Amino acid sequence: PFSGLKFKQNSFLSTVPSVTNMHSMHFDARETFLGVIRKALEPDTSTPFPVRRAFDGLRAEILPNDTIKSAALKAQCSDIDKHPELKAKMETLKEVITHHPQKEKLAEIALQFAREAGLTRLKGETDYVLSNVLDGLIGDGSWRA
Repeated sequence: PFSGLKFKQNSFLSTVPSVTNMHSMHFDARETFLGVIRKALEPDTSTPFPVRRAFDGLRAEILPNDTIKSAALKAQCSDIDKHPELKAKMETLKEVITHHPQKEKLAEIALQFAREAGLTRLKGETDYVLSNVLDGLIGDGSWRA
């Protein structure tokens, strides 16, 4: 579906929080982590225009920066079977994530968020969107156990 999709190397680096930031009482691990992944999914300029436009729309809808929108999506996904369109979009994005050229680094960052900010503390009860992103990075889903 996204033929020719390439990503901008290190596009997410400046968005990765410091361990100190992760320890802040005001730090939102889930929203921040999804924001890091959204930045990592920035298309490389060599990506054909039609593809760039469609992919930007998908990553923005599934990983909104606005927290009110993010919360609204989370609520909808609690009954994901009622939203075929969102389900299709999540599965499509998860598939793209499994082939990310810097997936290894993104998974290490996810594990850092896990250890320093409790990102994966809900284990298998982790919400739909975050679970699919984490499974995209760590295929065996072992982050749950």
